[PDB]
Amino acid sequence: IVGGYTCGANTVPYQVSLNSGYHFCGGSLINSQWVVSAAHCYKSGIQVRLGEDNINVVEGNEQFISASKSIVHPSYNSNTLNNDIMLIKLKSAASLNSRVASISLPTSCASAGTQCLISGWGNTKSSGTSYPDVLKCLKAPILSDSSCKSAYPGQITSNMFCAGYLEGGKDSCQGDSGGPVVCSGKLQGIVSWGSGCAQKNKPGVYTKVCNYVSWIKQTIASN
Ligand SMILES: N=C(N)NCCCC(=O)O
Ligand SMILES: [Ca+2]
Repeated sequence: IVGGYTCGANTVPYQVSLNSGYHFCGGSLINSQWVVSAAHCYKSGIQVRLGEDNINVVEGNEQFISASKSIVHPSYNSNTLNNDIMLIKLKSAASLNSRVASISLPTSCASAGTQCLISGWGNTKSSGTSYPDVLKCLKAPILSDSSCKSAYPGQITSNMFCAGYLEGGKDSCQGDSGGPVVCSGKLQGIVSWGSGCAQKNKPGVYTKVCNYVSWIKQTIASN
């Protein structure tokens, strides 16, 4: 997260870190045994780390649970990043509490102008490189589909939206991949792609989660 702020320990209780020896992606806890992330975060040997603030220090609220299975969206295209969404099932149910909690799926899509909370452990620099240990947060509005399409000609599908600031300075970044965009208590987005971070006229692009709720629910019901 570039140009954001320190969230505060466990203030984003649905935020997960996906770990394969090291943090490599974010994710969102959606019930006691399932996490939503980006398909571009797919790999084998994932351990889901819940209740994290400082990802390099055991602080006392963590739950580490290995993934039993991952399900990349059936129509995920890694070249275009269309349908950039994946479900991860935990080997055991997380113990839900005030600091480890699921985030509600939307029943309605969000409109341009609505304010959202974007979070992660990604790069905090737009030019250089610095990775934070504690969770970073950014409040950002959803941008109009027309401004999103104008920013990235030929690249924005109906399964994507832009959020952030066309003036630059404030954005998600490398390592925030797969993490949440939460608006009015609903998971509306997944950190998907961009062109660098926090650059003028190049806001972050996010998977449009409301398009996938039916798939998420039916997948959970049979797995
Ligand atoms: N680039 C932005 N704005 N956000 C992060 C997307 C994932 C990435 O670039 O590695
Ligand atoms: Ca920790």
